Amino acid sequence: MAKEFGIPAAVAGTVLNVVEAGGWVTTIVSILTAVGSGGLSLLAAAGRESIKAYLKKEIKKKGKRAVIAW
Repeated sequence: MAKEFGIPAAVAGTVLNVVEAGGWVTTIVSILTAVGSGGLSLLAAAGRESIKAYLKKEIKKKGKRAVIAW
C-alpha cells in the first residue's frame, strides 16, 4: 500500500484492522483520504466490489505484513 498507491504505513495498518475484525471500511476510508491521493487510488482498485469485501478477502489471502509494503 505504501509503495503502489502512495500511502504511509499509518493508514495501511488501519486497513488491516478492517480485515482482522470484519469492521467498517467507512472509518478507514477517512484515514486513507486524509493522506490525499493514496486513499483515492486504493478506493479505485475495487470500488464496485466494495473496498470492504475487497481488502477482507485480499489480505486474508495475502498476509498483512506484505500489505504494509504494498
